[PDB]
Amino acid sequence: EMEVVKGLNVERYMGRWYEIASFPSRFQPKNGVDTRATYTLNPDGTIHVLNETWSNGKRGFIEGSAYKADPKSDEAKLKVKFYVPPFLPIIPVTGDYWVLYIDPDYQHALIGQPSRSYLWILSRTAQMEEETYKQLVEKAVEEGYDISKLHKTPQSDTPPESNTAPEDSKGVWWFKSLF
Amino acid sequence: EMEVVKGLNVERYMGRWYEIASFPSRFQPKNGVDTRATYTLNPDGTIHVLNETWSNGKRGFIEGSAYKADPKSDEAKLKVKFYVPPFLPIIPVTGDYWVLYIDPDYQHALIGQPSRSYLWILSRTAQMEEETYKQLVEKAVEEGYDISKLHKTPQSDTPPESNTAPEDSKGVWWFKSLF
Amino acid sequence: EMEVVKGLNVERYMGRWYEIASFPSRFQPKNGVDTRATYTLNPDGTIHVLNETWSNGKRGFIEGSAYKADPKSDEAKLKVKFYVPPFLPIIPVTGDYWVLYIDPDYQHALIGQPSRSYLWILSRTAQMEEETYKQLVEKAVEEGYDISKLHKTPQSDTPPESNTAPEDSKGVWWFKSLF
Amino acid sequence: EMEVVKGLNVERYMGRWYEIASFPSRFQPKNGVDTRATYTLNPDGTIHVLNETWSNGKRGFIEGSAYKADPKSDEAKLKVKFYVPPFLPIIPVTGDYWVLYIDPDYQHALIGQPSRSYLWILSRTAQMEEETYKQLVEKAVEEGYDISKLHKTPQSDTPPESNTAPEDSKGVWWFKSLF
Amino acid sequence: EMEVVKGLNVERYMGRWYEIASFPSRFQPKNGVDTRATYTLNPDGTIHVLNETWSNGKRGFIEGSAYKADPKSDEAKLKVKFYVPPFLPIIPVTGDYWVLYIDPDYQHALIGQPSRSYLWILSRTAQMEEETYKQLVEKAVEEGYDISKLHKTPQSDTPPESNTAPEDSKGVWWFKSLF
Amino acid sequence: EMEVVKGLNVERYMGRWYEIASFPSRFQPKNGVDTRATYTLNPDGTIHVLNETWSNGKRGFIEGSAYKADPKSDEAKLKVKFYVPPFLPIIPVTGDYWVLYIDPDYQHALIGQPSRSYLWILSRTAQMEEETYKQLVEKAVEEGYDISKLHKTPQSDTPPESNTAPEDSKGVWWFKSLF
Ligand code: HEM
Ligand code: HEM
Ligand code: HEM
Ligand code: HEM
Ligand code: HEM
Ligand code: HEM
Repeated sequence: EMEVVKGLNVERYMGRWYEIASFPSRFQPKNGVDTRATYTLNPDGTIHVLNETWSNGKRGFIEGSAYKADPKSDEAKLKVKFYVPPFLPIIPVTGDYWVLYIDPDYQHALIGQPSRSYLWILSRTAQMEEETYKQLVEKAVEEGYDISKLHKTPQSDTPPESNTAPEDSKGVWWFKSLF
Repeated sequence: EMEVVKGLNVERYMGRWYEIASFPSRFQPKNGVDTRATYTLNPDGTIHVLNETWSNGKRGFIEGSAYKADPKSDEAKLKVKFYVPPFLPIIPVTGDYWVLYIDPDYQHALIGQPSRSYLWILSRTAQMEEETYKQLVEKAVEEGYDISKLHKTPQSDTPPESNTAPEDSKGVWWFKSLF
Repeated sequence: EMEVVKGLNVERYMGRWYEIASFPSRFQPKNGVDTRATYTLNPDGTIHVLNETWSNGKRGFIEGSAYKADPKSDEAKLKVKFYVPPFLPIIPVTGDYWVLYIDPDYQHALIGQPSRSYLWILSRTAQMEEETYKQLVEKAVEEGYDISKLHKTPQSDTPPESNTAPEDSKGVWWFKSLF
Repeated sequence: EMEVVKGLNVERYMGRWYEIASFPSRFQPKNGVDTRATYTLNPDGTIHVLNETWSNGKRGFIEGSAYKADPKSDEAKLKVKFYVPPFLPIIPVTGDYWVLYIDPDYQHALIGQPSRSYLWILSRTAQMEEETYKQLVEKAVEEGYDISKLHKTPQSDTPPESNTAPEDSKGVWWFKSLF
Repeated sequence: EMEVVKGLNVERYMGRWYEIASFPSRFQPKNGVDTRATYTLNPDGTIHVLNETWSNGKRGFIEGSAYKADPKSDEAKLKVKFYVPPFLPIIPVTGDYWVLYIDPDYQHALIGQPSRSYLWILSRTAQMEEETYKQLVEKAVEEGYDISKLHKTPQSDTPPESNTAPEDSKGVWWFKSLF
Repeated sequence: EMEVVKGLNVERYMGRWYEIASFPSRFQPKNGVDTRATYTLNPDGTIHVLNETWSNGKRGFIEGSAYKADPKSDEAKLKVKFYVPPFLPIIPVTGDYWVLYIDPDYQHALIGQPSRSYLWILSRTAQMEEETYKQLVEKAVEEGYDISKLHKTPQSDTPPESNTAPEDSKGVWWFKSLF
């Protein structure tokens, strides 16, 4: 069983996070550069998710949602939900998003899941302090991850520009109006 | 039979209109916030239509066209035409867009259709003067609408930003190049 | 056999090119205005391609790639590759992109292919000097094109604005993650 | 208001019906030959619908469902439900299917709807007796249809063969397993 | 670790198998009746798979493939592979198909997988002898399955008719010709 | 220029033809076995086309149409037309189908096209007499084909069974009802 943070400040968790390192999900592009997530609090309390990465020089992105697995619990156990393929978004896919650690200043976080398949180390700065990085990697070991093949995500000196306003660019609203 | 405005100044009707209230079409998201339309005059005299709304914090939009149902008539009876689903835009859908009323300054308008199914009250300002709102609602009653369940569309204090340049973002041009 | 330029400076060829005139490909919209291409050098040495045109007042675009047909050759024989339809990008299509001529200052170019089906005259300025235009048309005749029905692409006095950062807006990354 | 038959014997209504004449729905092929419906009672009491027609020599078909609009009512007011397009069956469409008349022997029937848009005269025999045909046309007039442009559906001397076992050939089961 | 049968006679395993009971996969319809699989040996030694079930009176099916996870091994560890959705078969999905037990006469079999998620008891007869059924359920317990909620698949007295010749009815051949 | 047969007896050309050998089109499966075409005369004089082949033990097929390139000409220059992909048949593709030779008894034929890209030798019998085969190959050489890599299509001793009644199994009728 995993130790997930309790009492996450959702408002404060919003904004931009850079992926410092990750065991990417199956469909997350594997040799991404400048990978980042933008989180926005929706009016109903769920979270809008914009994940972005640069694959061989081109921005790719996916829009989705995150929400509490059990609203009555104080554990930071979320689910993320996407509609795929992006160009025909009719298949809902979900997965576990557990905040294993976050510092008091909400500057870096360790994201994991009970399967120990995937893992992300996030930072408000694209260039993370090295001792802090090692501490979060060690925290992943405490939770039973094998961090042997964990490689850092390349981050440019300056972050590339993009539109990160919350949007449904693929038209999921139309598919949902059907039902 | 409905009294539609005659001799609409199409050039002057272009630009941004906020939806103050509406009996939304079946696929227009029902609890939209900050709903607006942007109209642009195309070189061939048809109208490019960008409708936008914010559903639970996310921008959703559709691009389409409007044109005169009978070009030889001076009645403001338009058709709107969209290709749906937005993510596979192969089905053309059309409907009636009748300007039932517009003021001399082109600042607010009542849009309806002979089926009396759907209705929109539009304004150049997101915050419409209350007596003017009541007058346009009364004009809808004169045309036989039941305005009992008509609710105002929530509008933020400041309008959210978006790209409203005229675009074919889903690739309808490719589908039309086929034929 | 065609005389293709040798030793193209790929870095220098990048950036924005306006289409002055063209025998458009089958799916390139035929009565385009303000047609332009933006080329960006990818980290792996291939070229990101953004082609844009305005069809009846609306921006339409396609994102693709260009690369050397034979990397060991010094001939500017490229292939362009797109995934179509844009709204369901599962079909890879390729074609020949041969730089038949470019001036020492990289200010205008003649693009063709051995089939003599399609042809593009490109310029860093949307308004090309008339004697230079005639010279490139004559160069196409030297390569066996019939330039009788070649019409110039209309270009506005000022170029319309668009986002030309390199992007995969349709989600090809997801389709490629599958394989 | 329409006079719909009461107390329809659903079991007895099952089987094959030939379309003798019809004001076809928008997507029902318009110059069909040998048009027929096959109805089968499903275990849950709904009706499986297979409609077939021959368009220029080729069998086309659609599979769908019919069920009672109000189960507590004894009026033969059904809804039919299809998932379209057949090759991407993600859009549910429904419409009214009202049995306006059926003879005691369940040998011919008049199908209509309150919109008076569409109409079908059905027969267990592809070759319907002429006086019986005229009587059912007159029954449609009693319900307010304009039968002026009603043309008989061509029926061959012998009915073409097809597989009419109840099937989900397009894979709707997979789309429904998602939800 | 699971005890899988060794030295399966693939030729002899071919033909029709009825599903007597199952913990159905996520997309296998859950309240199926008359569920069966037909296996055919392909020229290259892989196995063509046709799974069929009747959901509320309608035949639904999927075509796929099975093959050896490790050809050099004598363990009956197969993978099954399908392209989904059936109506747009562009997503390859695979899963484990392990023959946990088969009797010397190839008349009944227990199919499972190391995840212990899904389970099938198969029989050449739709009506399986009760003591034999209990023995195979016990064999599943030996492999660590919780058989508490295992319900038998309803099987009609006579099997429904269908076309079980090996076919690619959805056009996967076209998608594969692309690559 | 090619010598195409004049005055083809279309009625007599209908029925089943086995492909004895072929330079397959790009999307025709390349290692097909038991490849055959079935042609049926439609009421409007066009030809329904069912092509079938067995790829690694599974039937794959495509339905399309053939018609006269110039109805006023007596040359057997046809076009074939298909809608692809079969599972989303929205793209019309056409190509040339020229009968280069047919014997007086309508028992074997040579099909080609001016591009000399593709070629088919057809026979009413799956097992073609060897001297007749050589004569038709020589006829292809007379028309400028390089027959060096031409391999015979494997044909079983007995032809596999299939449904060859004329059908629109993918629902093209629905896509065409739209327009
Ligand atoms: C800060 C960076 C990211 C974080 C923290 C993150 C987190 C997650 C998590 C927890 C899941 C659930 C995985 C599972 O258990 O199935 C997931 C799935 C997914 N992610 Fe990411 N992700 C990130 C970046 C990205 C990027 C850059 C992309 C693509 C542009 C992406 C695309 C996807 C997709 C498509 C899925 C669903 C895959 C499926 O259907 O199984 N993610 N992500
Ligand atoms: C000023 C606001 C709007 C106006 C005046 C307006 C007007 C109309 C009209 C007159 C129709 C034809 C309806 C019919 O008779 O079938 C229509 C249809 C449609 N509208 Fe809107 N609309 C607005 C906002 C929106 C928004 C925000 C969306 C979605 C983002 C939207 C999506 C659609 C769609 C998808 C259809 C076609 C539905 C169908 O296929 O039946 N509209 N609109
Ligand atoms: C500077 C302007 C352009 C240049 C130099 C250019 C060049 C090319 C070339 C060389 C090809 C290969 C053609 C072949 O042999 O099959 C091609 C194909 C294609 N182009 Fe363009 N192009 C331009 C503008 C555009 C624009 C504005 C569009 C649409 C927005 C477009 C859409 C396409 C598509 C969809 C294909 C693939 C068509 C197919 O599948 O056959 N192009 N282009
Ligand atoms: C005995 C013959 C038939 C009967 C009684 C019948 C009846 C109906 C009815 C009552 C509707 C609802 C229409 C509405 O109000 O929207 C409908 C819709 C439909 N029918 Fe038929 N039909 C027949 C034949 C066919 C055939 C041969 C086809 C095509 C092969 C077909 C395809 C459709 C489709 C696709 C729809 C839905 C259209 C939409 O989305 O609006 N029907 N049919
Ligand atoms: C004798 C009966 C059956 C057997 C032994 C069987 C076996 C299997 C197995 C071993 C898997 C891999 C599951 C995994 O680990 O992901 C699978 C997946 C699947 N089965 Fe079945 N199956 C049967 C019946 C059916 C039927 C009747 C259907 C639908 C008509 C069906 C549809 C599917 C689909 C769509 C998948 C892939 C699901 C996914 O993408 O995860 N199966 N089957
Ligand atoms: C007697 C056997 C066959 C004959 C005579 C034949 C003939 C032709 C011809 C003349 C074309 C036009 C090619 C072009 O110039 O683009 C064509 C295209 C095509 N054929 Fe065949 N064919 C046969 C078998 C098949 C089979 C077995 C299949 C697949 C099951 C098939 C699938 C296709 C497809 C998909 C196209 C269109 C490809 C494209 O979009 O370019 N054909 N066929």
